[PDB]
Amino acid sequence: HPDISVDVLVIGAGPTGLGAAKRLNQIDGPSWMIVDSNETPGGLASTDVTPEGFLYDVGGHVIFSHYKYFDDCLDEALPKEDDWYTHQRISYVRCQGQWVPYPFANNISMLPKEEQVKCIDGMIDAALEARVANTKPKTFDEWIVRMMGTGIADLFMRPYNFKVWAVPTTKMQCAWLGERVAAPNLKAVTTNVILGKTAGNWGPNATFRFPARGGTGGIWIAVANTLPKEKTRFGEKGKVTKVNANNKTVTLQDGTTIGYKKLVSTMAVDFLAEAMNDQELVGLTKQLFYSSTHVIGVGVRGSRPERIGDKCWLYFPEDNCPFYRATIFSNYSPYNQPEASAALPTMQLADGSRPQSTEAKEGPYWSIMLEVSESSMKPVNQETILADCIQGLVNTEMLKPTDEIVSTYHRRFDHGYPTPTLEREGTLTQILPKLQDKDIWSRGRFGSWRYEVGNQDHSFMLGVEAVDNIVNGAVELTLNYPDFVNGRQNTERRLVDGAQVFAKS
Amino acid sequence: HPDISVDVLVIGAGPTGLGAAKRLNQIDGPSWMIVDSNETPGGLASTDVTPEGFLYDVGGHVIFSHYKYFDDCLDEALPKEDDWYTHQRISYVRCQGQWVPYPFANNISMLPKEEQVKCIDGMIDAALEARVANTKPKTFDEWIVRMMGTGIADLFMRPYNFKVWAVPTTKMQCAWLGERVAAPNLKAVTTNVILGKTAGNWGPNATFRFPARGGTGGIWIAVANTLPKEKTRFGEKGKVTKVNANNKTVTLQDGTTIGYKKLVSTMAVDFLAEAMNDQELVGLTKQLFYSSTHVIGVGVRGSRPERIGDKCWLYFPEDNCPFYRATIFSNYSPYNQPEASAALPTMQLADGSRPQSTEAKEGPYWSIMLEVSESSMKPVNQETILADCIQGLVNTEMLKPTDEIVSTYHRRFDHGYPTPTLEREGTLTQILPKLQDKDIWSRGRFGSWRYEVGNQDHSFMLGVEAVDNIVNGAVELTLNYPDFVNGRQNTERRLVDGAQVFAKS
Amino acid sequence: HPDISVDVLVIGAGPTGLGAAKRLNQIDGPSWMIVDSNETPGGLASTDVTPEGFLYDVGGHVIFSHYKYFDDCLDEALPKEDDWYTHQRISYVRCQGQWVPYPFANNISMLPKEEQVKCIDGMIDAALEARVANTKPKTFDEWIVRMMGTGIADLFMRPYNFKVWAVPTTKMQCAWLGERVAAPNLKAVTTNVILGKTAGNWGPNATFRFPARGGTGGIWIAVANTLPKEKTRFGEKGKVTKVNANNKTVTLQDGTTIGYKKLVSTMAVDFLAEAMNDQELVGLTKQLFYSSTHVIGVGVRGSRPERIGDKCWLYFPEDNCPFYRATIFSNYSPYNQPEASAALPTMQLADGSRPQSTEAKEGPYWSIMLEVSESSMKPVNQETILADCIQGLVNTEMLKPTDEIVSTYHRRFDHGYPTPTLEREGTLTQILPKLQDKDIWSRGRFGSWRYEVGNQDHSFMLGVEAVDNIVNGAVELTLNYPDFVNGRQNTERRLVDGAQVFAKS
Amino acid sequence: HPDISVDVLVIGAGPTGLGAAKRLNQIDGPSWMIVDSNETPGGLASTDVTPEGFLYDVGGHVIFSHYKYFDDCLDEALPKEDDWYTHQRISYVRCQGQWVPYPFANNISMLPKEEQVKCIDGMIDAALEARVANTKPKTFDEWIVRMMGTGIADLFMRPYNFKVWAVPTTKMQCAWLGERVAAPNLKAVTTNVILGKTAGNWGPNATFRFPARGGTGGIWIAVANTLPKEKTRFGEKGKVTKVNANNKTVTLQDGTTIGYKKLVSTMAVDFLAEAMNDQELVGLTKQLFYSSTHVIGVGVRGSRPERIGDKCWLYFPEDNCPFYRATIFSNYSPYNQPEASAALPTMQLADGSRPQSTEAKEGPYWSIMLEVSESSMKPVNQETILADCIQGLVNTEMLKPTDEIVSTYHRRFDHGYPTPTLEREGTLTQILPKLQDKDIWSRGRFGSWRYEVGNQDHSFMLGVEAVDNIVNGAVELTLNYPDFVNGRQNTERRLVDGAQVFAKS
Repeated sequence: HPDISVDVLVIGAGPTGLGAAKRLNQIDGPSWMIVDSNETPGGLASTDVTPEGFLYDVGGHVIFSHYKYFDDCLDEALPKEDDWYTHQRISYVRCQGQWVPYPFANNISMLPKEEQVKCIDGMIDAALEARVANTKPKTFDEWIVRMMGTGIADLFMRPYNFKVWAVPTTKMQCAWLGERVAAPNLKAVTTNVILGKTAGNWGPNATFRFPARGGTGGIWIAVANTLPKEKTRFGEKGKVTKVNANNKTVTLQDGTTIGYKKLVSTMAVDFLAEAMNDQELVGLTKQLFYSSTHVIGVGVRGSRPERIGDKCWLYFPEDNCPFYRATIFSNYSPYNQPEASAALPTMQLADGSRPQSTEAKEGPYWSIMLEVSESSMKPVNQETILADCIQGLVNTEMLKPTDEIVSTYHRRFDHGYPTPTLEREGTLTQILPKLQDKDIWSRGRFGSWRYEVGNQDHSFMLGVEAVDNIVNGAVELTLNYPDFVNGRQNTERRLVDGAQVFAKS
Repeated sequence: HPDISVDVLVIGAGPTGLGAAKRLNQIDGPSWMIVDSNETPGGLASTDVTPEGFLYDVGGHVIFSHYKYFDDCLDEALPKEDDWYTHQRISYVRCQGQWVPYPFANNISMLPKEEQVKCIDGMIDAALEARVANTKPKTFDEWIVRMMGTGIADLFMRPYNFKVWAVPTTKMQCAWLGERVAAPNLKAVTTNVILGKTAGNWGPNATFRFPARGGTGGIWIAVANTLPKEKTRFGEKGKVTKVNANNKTVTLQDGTTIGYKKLVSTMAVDFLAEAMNDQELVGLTKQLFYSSTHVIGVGVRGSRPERIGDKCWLYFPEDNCPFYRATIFSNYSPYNQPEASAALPTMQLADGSRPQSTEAKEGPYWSIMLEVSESSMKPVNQETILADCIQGLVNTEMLKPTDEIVSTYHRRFDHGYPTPTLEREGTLTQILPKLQDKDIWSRGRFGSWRYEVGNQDHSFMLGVEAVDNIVNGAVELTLNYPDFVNGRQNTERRLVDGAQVFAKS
Repeated sequence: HPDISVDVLVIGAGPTGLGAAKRLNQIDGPSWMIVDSNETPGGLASTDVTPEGFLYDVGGHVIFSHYKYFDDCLDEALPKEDDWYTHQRISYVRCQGQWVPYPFANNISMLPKEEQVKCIDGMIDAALEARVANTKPKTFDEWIVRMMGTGIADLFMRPYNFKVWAVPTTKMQCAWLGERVAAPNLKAVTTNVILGKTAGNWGPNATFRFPARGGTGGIWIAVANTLPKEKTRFGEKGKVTKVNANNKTVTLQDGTTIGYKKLVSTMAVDFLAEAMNDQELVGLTKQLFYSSTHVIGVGVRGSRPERIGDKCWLYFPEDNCPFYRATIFSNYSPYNQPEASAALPTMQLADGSRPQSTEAKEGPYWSIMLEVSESSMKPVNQETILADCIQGLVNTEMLKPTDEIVSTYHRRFDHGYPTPTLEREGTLTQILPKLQDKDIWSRGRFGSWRYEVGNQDHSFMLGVEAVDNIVNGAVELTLNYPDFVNGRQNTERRLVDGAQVFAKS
Repeated sequence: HPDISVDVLVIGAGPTGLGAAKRLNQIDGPSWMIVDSNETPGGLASTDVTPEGFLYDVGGHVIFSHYKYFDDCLDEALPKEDDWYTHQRISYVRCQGQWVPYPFANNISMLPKEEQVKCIDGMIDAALEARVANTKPKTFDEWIVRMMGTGIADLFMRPYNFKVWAVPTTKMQCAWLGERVAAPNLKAVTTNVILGKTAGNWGPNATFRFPARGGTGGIWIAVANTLPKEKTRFGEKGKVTKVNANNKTVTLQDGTTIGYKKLVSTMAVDFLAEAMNDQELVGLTKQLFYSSTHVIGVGVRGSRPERIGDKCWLYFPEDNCPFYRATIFSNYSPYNQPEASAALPTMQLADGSRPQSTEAKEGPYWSIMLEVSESSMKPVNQETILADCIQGLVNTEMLKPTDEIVSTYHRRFDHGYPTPTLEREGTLTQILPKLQDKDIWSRGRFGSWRYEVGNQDHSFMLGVEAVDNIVNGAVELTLNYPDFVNGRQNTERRLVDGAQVFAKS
C-alpha cells in the first residue's frame, strides 16, 4: 500500500496543473492531490526578480483569454481592481531603422517606395495563385508565401519565425495556424500603401490586463492560494522522480509513494516518459522537437524615453539583434521595477563601457525583457548572449550608447517552445493515446506539446478539461480541436456551475 | 407555492426529453422530473400498430449513432442480442422504370445511354466550374447543381427534395449539409458509367440495428422504463398547457403546477411560445417553416417478392407516386407484421378492386411504409392520399395490381420536418437566446428545429448535453456545432462516467 | 461603246485610291484611270485653310506607318528633310483638373488617393477574374472592363469612347481592337501608383513626322503629282454619278462614260450602292453605322502657353466640353498658322466677350483643332457647336477667358468614322462578296468600313493591295486580316520591286 | 564572266523548285533557269519501281492542298479525269490487336473498359488543369499530355511520335502544331465512350486524289514537262557543286558556271552551306536536326484481304513493329502494282520462309509501303530492317504467315524529316536571314526546314512565294506564317492572274 492514495493525482502546478486542481476542487467529488518540484507554483508562467528589484516573466507574457472559466479563476485569485493594470495590445516590428506597427503587411507604407513595389508585386503573384489554388499549404513556409508573397514574407515572417522557432519555416507544419485560407489580403495591403496609411491592430477594445504585483507569476501564486493547502505538495517534497504506470504509483524524491486512479501529468512529456522508465515512450518523446528560451532582462535608469513610449512587445526579424521579441516590461506595471527613490549604482553603459561613477543613484527606472531562442539547429553562445542582447538594444535604437544599465538578468529555460514540426502530430498520436490507455492524461505546453493551445489560458483549460473528461465525460476540446476553442468565446464552463448551485440549496 | 418543485423540469419524453432524463438520472444531483402528454414515451420515434397487427414507425426510422452515450442507453434498454436485428443500409432510387442503387450518381449506367451522356456532360460542366470556384453555394439548389451538374440534379436530388421538404430547393440553405465542398466526383461517376458498373454504398460494415419488437417505439419505452417512475408523469396528467416563464412555473392540464429552476423543453418551440403566452416569441416562431408527414402503411399478403428482396428504404423523385420515401418495414423485423399462420381477410387488391373471396387466409405477410410530405406549398388531400399511395405502389412496380392488401394505415403528423429554409437561422438565433435568457433550454427536432441534428441520436444527445450544460457547464455541441458532432464518433460521455465510479468507491 | 475604256478604274483620290493609282502606275501593265469629284486629292486626309491663314486637317491626323511601301511613296512625294517635322507622340487625358499622360492607367497617381484606391481595387478584381477567364469579351465594353476594371474604365475609356463613337461601348464589338488578351497589367499600374510615377508612352523612339507645309493634305497632293496627269480626272469632271455593274460602265457628272474590267471603288460603300441603283446593296449598306465628324478650329494669339507646351493631341472623357479630342495643331508645323509678323484683329476673347480693340495686331499665333462626333444617338447643334467648343476650351483650362481668338473654323464631315458595331461584320460579309462577284473592289475607310485598318497608311495599302490582288493574285491582307498587318512590319512590298529592276536591265 | 547568266536561278526541281519555276514561267519577266542533280524532277515527291513492277512513293504521300495555285498547276499537268483516283482519307491506329479509327481519342471505345477508364481519368486531369492553365505548353510532350491526358498520350501520340521523329517528344517544340489551345475535348471523347461509338474523321467530303500512273512522282514529271526545256538542266549536267554567294555564281559538276541576281535554293540548307564553303553557315546548319527515312515496300500476292479493305494509311505506336506508318499503296491506284495477269514467282512467305518452287504465278497483287525513321538517337540496322518490317506486318496482322511476297523494296533517304526540335527556330533565325542578305532564298522541306509547311503543296508554294517576293514584293506567308496559310483556303494566287489576262489584250 502506498503512503498516500487519491483518485486523481496532478503532477505539476503550472497553469495546467492548477487548472486541473481548480476543477477538481470545484467538483469536490473524487479525492485529489497536486505536486510540484517548485515551492512556488506557476511553471513557465512564473516570475523572477533580480537582486536590484527588477521583475522578469519567462519572456513576454500577455494574456488573451478564450475562456470564461479562466477569467473566473483569475478574478477569484486577484479580485480587486488595483490588482491589475489594463493596456492596449501595442506591438511593432523593427524593420530597416523603423518601428512598423503590427500587422506588418498593413504598414509597409513606411518602407522605401521601391521596396513597397517589390512587396506588392510579390503579393499580386500570391493573390493570382491563391485564385486557382486547390491544395492546402503543407509547410509553415508555404503558408507564409501564400499569405504574404515573397517580398513581404522575406521581410518579416520568414526571418522572424526562424529567430523564434529556431528551425526553418520549411520544417514546420501550418495546420497549427488555423483553418483560414492561405490567401493574401491584397486589397487591404495595397489600400494602405496607396493611402500612405499606417494602422496597428489595437485600440480601446484590443487590450490585456497584467497583474499589478508579482509579475505574471503573481496570478498563479494567487490561484494556488485558493486551493486547500493540505491537498498540495510544492517543493523538494513534491518532486516526482518515478512513475509506475502499471501499479498506478508515483514516487517522490523524498521516497513518498502516491497511488492514483487517474493521473494528470503536466510535466514535459519527454520527462514523464523518463520518470516512467518506459523505453518505448522515451524513444517516441525524443522524436518531438523543442527550442530553449533565453530570457534576458535589462534594467535601465531614466524616465521612459519618448522613442519607447507605450510600446508593449516588439518583433525583430532582422540580424542586428539576437532576440526575436522585446517587451517593455516596465509598461506592464509600475511594480515590475524599483520605485524612483530606489538608489542603485550603474553597472554598465549600454555601449558596454564602465560608468563614470560607481555611486548609487536614484531612478526612475524602466525595463526591457528580451527573448532569444536556441535549438540543435540554432546554437547560442551562452557566454556572450547578455552582451549581444545589450548590443542588440543599441543597434535597434532601443537603448542609447549612454543609457545606464542598473540591473541585468539572464536565465535559460530548456523547454521553452514545443515546435510544430512537420513530424509533431505523427509522433503525438503515438504518445498521447499510449499514455491515455494507462489512465495518464498528459496535458499542457509540454504535457501535450501543442503550441497553438500553449498559452496560459489554453494550458489552464487543458487541465480543467482533462479533469472534466476524467470525471464528467467531457470532450477535451482544447487538446484535440485548437481551431474550435480558439475560434469562439468559451462561456459554458464556469467556476460556479449548476452542480455547485443545486448542491448548496 | 406550486404543487411540485424540482431543480430541472423536462417537458416531453421523446428521445430528447428521455436523453435529458437519462443524464439527470445518471448524475443524480439536482432534483428533476419529466412530463409528457402521451402515456407512451417516444414522440416521433414511437410506433403504431393497425387492428390487423402491422406495425408502423412514424415513417422510415433507421438508426445511425454518432455517440457512445446513445449506444450505452440503447444497450441498457435492450441488452439481449435477440432484442435486435442487424441489416445492411440498402437503399435505391426509383427512376425511369429502374431501381437505382444509392448513391444515384454512381449508378446512372442503368439509365439510357443518351441520358448518361447528358448527365456526364452536366457533371463535366460542374467539375470545371468547381475547379475555379471561390464562393460557397448559398442555397440547397446551388449546392446540388455544383455537386451533380444539371442533368443529374434534375433526375434525382432536385425533384426528390421538393417531394420531401415540400418547398423548392432554391428556398433552402445548404450549410446543414456540412462543410464538404460542393464538387463532383467526376472520375467515380464516369468510371462506373464506363464499366457499366452498379454499386450501392452498403456492405457488411454499413449496417443498422432495428428493434426485434415494438418497432422503433420499443427502444424508447424500454429506455423510459429505466427511469424512476415516480419522477415521470405521462398521459393526460403530464400534458403541459401553460408555461409562466417569469415565475418559472408550468401548469398541467389537470391543474397541477410545477416549479422549476431550469426548464428543458422538447415540445415544438412554436407550441412553447404559445404555452408561454409570449407574443414576441409566438410571432418569431411562426416565422419558422415546417412540413407535416403523412405516414401510409400497407400490409401485403405473400412472401417477400423477388423484386423487393433485401431493399430497406427507397427514394422516389418522380411524380408517378405521391410518397417521397418507401420502407420495406417487414424487412426490419419479422415482428413488425403478423406471423405467417395468422389469418387475415383481403381488404382490396392493389389496383383497388375487391378480392374474389372475403374469407380470412393465412400469410406470410410483408409491409410497406410510405411517407408523404405536406406544406402550405404542397397540399395533401387527406381523403384520397391512401388510395393515391396505393396507386403509387402499382405505378412504381412495388405492387402488382393483383397483390392482396390486408391492412392499411394512415396518420398525419403535424410537425414532421423542421425545414432548413434560408431564413431558419436568422429566426432561430432570435428565438433560442430569448428562451435561454429565461433559463429555458428549448431542444429537440422541433425544440431547436435543426434537421441536421434531428435524428434520434442527435435528439437524445440534445437532451443529454442540455442537462450537462445546466449542471456541469458542458458545451452544447450537438445544438451549436452539427458539423462537429457529425464528423466524429463522440466517445467521451458514457452512461457510466468517472463521477459515478468514484462516488460508488 | 463607252467614251473611255480602261482595264482598272479607280474611283476616289483619297489615300486609298491614290494607293491603287500608285501601284497601278508602278506596275505599268493594265491600263487605268483615277477619278475624283474633288479637284484636290486627299479625301478625309485633306486640309482646309481659314481666311486668316490657319490650316486644319480633318481632325487630328497623326501618321503611324505599318508599311514600307507607304513610306516609299511618302518619301518620293516629299523627299527633302525640310519637307517634314518630327515630333514625339505626346498625348494626355484631361481628367479632374489634370492633364494625365497617356496611357491613362499608368498615370492615375495624379488623381486623388481615395480614387486611386477605387481604381486599383477594380483592377485587382479584373486581374483576379482574368486569371480564371475562359471566354473572349463579346463587346467593346466588356473588353474595356476586363482590361481596366470598373473604376478606371469609368474614368476614361468608357465615357471617352461614347464621346468618340457616338454609340455606347456596349453596342460595339471588340475584335477590331486586336488579338491581345483582355487582361490588366496590374503590376505596371500599381507600380506607378506606388512610385508616384507619371510616364507618357513617348520618347525619342516614339515619334511621328508631319508635313512642313499644306498640312496632312500636302502629302496627298504631292503623291498625286507623281501620277501621269492624263490618267487622272479630278473635279466636277471626275464626279461619278452612276455605276452599272452589269455592264461594267461608270457615268460621270458631265456625261462621260468609262468602261472598266475591274473597279477599285473608294467612295463610301453606301454611296456606291446608291450609284449602282442596286436596292439589295442599298438595303445592306443602310444597316452599316457611322458617325459624322465636326472639326472645329480655333486660332489663338500669343506665343504658345506653358500649360500647353509640347502637347500634341488630347483626350476628353469628361462632360465639360463637347469635343472628344483636341490637337495642338500649331505644334505640328509652324506653317499651319500665319507667321508672327502677320497682323490679325481679335475676333473674340475665349469667354465670348468683344476685344477692347478691333485693330489688327501681330502674333505669334498658336492653334487648336477639335473634334466633335455626331450620330442619330448623339445630335450636334451646328449653330452652337463652335461656341460650345470655345466654352469647352475654357472649361478644360486650355484657354484662359482672356485668350484672344483670331480665327475660327467649323466643318461637318458626314462620313467621319465607320463604327465597329456588333452588327458591322455580319453586314459587311454580305456586302463585299456581292461587290466582289461583280469585279468591284470596294476598299477604304468607308469603301470597306473597318476602322482598325482605317488610317492613312491602311487606306493607301488597301488600294495598293486591291491592285496587287487584281494583277498579281496577292492576298488582301489589310482588308481581311487587320491583326496580321498591324502586328508586323510590312517591308516586302516596295515602290521599286524586282519586277521593275529586272525590266530596266 | 560565267557561262550562263540569269536573273533568277532555281536550284532543285522537287516541288519547291518546280513551284518557283512555274511562277517564273507564268510571270515571264525576269530570265531564269532551274537545275537538278537528278534527270527526273520530283525530289522526295518522286516514285521508284521494283524490278517486279511495284511502285513506291517515298513513304506515304497524300495530297491535301491549301492553295488554289497548287491545284491549278496539278490540273494543268494532269488535266484528264482518268489521270487521277479519288479516295477517302481513311486511317487507323493499330492498338492492342485492334484497328482504331483516327482520331484515336474519339475511338477508344474499342479498347477494353479498364483502358477506357484509365484514358478518361487521365483526360479529366488534363481538362481540370487546362481550366486554370495560363501558360502555353513549351514542348511537344507537354502539348500532347495537355491535349490528351496521360493514359491516352501513352497509348498513341507519345510512342507513335517517337517512332516518327526519332527524337523524344520532350525534345521538340510545339508551336509547329498551330495556335489552337492545348486543351482536351473531354465531352466529345467521353461521349463516344459512353455511346460505344466509333467514328473516323473521313467521309464523302474528306478525300484526296492520287495520280493514276507513276505514283506521286508522275505529278512532278508532268509539272516539269510544262516548263520550257531549255530553261531546265536536269541530271549530272545540273548538279550544283559550288555556290559562290559573294560573286553570285554557281558552279555545276561539269564545270558550267551560272551567274545570278537572285538564288532560290531548294537543296537541303546544310548541303547549301557546304556548297557555299561557308564554315560559319556549316556550323549553324549542323545544329539543325533531321531524321532519315527508310522506305520499305512489300508486294503481296492475292486479292486485297477483307481485314485490309479500304484502309489508306495506318499508324503504329506499338513496339511490335519498327515502322511508324503503313500505306496500302495498292489502294491508291491499280497502276501502283502489276495487273492480275502478270506472272511473278513467290520470293518469300511473310513468315520469312523461302517458298517451294520458282513457279511464276499470276496475281492479283496488293502492296504495302512502310516507313521507318532513323537518327543519331535512333539507329536502324539496314541489313535487317526489311525482315523486321515483314515480321512487323505479321505481328500487326497485316500479313498472314502464309501470305506470298512477290516483291521487296528498301531505300534509305538521308534527309527525310526536318525536326521541330526546341532549338530549330533559334538556329533558323541565324541562318535564313544571313542567306537572305546574300540574295539567297533558301526554301523547301529542307531548304527552310519547317515540317509544318513541309508537304507538297507547302513546298511548291514556298517556291512560288519566293519568286513572288523576288519579283512582286509579295509576303512569304507560307515561310513565315504556317498558321496563316494552313488556317485558310488560299485562293488569291492563280496560274492565270490578272497580269496575264491583261497582257493578252
